[PDB]
Amino acid sequence: FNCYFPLQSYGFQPTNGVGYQPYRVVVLSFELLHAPATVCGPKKSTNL
Amino acid sequence: QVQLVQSGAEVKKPGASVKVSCKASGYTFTSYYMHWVRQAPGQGLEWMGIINPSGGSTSYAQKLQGRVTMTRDTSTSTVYMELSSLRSEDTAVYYCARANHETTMDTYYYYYYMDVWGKGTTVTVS
Amino acid sequence: AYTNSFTRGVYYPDKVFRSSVLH
Amino acid sequence: QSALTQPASVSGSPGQSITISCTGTSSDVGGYKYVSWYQRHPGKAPKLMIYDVSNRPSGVSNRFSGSKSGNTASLTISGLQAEDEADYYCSSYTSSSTSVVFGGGTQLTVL
Repeated sequence: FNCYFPLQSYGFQPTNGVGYQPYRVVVLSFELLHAPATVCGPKKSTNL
Repeated sequence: QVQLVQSGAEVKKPGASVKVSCKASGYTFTSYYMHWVRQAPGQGLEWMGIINPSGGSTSYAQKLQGRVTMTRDTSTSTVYMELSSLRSEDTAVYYCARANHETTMDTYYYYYYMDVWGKGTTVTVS
Repeated sequence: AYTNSFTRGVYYPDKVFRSSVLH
Repeated sequence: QSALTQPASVSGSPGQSITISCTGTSSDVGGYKYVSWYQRHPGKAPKLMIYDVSNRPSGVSNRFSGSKSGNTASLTISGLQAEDEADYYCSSYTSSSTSVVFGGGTQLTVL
């Protein structure tokens, strides 16, 4: 009583989920220091 | 009188397939799950997999690939248990088990509470 | 044993070059 | 995971209290709050007394209590009798390949 383990299990019934389904939510957090960028997309570096 | 009944015992030799039933009584057959536990000789109790009376969706233990297919009958409230390519250790007492909550929408309570039981049904394979 | 830090401990706050500016 | 660890056999006396240990993995007992115990009267069916570690079905005598810490689950029988002599199996949900694990079992012999 008044002493509960603070964790619970979701479950995700196989097909009973309309808003009750596993949604593997990957989140990208884009961190820039105005430093050397390092992860940037496929641009062709033309001459200067 | 909510009670679960399988068939009698079976006597198999290796490589066959076996048919185990389990009828239900005293409740709404489409609400709870049907869990299945055996007892290998000398080692403890062992769950296969389950089937939903609402839709028939199946699943089972990885160690039991292709050697098990669980079927059911809503009209007679009977659920059926299959085990092919039988081996010597398949000698076990096979139980049918009912989940301790009704299938509920948007649910939280987990559906592996094993609370309602069959008499038991021993398999003999040699 | 305690000592005075008179003015030390100053580091470039970031990695941005600047010139002739009081930032 | 693998089968849980239970004592082979524990003896005692009527009215005295005996406790049964159940060790597993952090993925068997320590990650979850889902420990349930069972008993075997010889030649009979299982019977559930323990589930939700310390919670109970209706009709189980207040003599049986369950407890939880670390990798150890435990069942305590207060006020023992020859009425209590049976086999005892702890059960838990696992966060791995399987879903349910059982202990090796414990025979409680009343002397």
